[PDB]
Amino acid sequence: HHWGYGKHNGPEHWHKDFPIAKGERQSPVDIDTHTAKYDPSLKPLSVSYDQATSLRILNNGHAFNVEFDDSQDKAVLKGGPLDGTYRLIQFHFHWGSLDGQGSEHTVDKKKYAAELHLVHWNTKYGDFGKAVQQPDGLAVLGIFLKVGSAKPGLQKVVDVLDSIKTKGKSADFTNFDPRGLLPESLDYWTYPGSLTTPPLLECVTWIVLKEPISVSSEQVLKFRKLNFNGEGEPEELMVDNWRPAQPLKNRQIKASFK
Ligand SMILES: NS(=O)(=O)c1ccc(NC(=O)CN2C(=O)NC3(CCCCC3)C2=O)cc1
Ligand SMILES: [Zn+2]
Repeated sequence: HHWGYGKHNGPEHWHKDFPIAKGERQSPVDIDTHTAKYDPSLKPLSVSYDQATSLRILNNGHAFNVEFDDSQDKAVLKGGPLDGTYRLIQFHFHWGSLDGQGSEHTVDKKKYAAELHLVHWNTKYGDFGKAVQQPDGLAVLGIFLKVGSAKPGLQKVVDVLDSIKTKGKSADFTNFDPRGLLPESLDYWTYPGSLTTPPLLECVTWIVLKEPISVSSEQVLKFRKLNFNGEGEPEELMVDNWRPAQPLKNRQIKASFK
C-alpha cells in the first residue's frame, strides 16, 4: 500500500491497485437534496453511546482514529435503514487545506470544511474483518463540520493532536464521550456505498446527518498541523485527505425527514 492523497498516489490512481474504485456502489457521493426522497419504511435511528469506552488515538498516516473497546455492545447504532446491531469501533475525520473544502460527501455540490465518520460493524458477522466482506457489514454515521463557533466536545481531541503529529504515533485516549460531537437533529440521508479509502470495499450503509456541527477556525487549524509522514521524515501536512464524490450509478438516496 503506497496510496495517499497526493498528485502521484491520490484518488485518481487508486483504481490500479483497487479496481473496485470504479465499482457500482462507491463512496462518497453528492447528495442532491431535491432528488432524495423521504422514505416512510425507515425506522427511528438509535445512537446509543452512553456506555462508549474510548481507548486510544492513532495517526495512521491517512487520518487520526479515536478507537473504542468493541469487545462488547457498549456503543451501538441501530434503527433507521439498519437491520440489527452495529458496534462503534472508531471515529475519524476528513478535512481540507482551507475552509471551503474537506468533506467527502457534498450537499447540492457544497463542500464542508470537514466530515466526521463514526464507524460501526454489524455484530452478526462477529468481527470487523469478516464484516467488511459483507454488503451490510458496516454502518458509517457521517457528520459535516462547518467553521463557526467552537465545538466544546471536540477540544479534548484537538488538544491531544500535538502528541500524535506523525504516522504511527498513538496516545492513550480514555473517557472521551463521542455524544459531544453530534448535532441536535438526527435527520439524515442514507444510501448503500463503500469505504472511502483503499481497499474501497462495498460494505457500508452510509447514514449522513443533515445538520452540520460547528467547529472553530482554531480547532480545524490544529487538524491541519498533523503530518502524513513518519517522524524524522520530510514534513507533509495532513490536509485534503478526502476522496471526491463518485458516480451515483444505480442508487437512490433516501431521506429520513419529510
Ligand atoms: N472513510 S471510511 O469509509 O469511514 C473508512 C475507510 C477505511 C477504513 N479502513 C479500515 O477500517 C481498515 N481496517 C481494517 O480493514 N481492519 C482494521 C480495523 C480492525 C482491526 C484491524 C485493522 C482497520 O483499521 C474504515 C473506514
Ligand atoms: Zn472516513
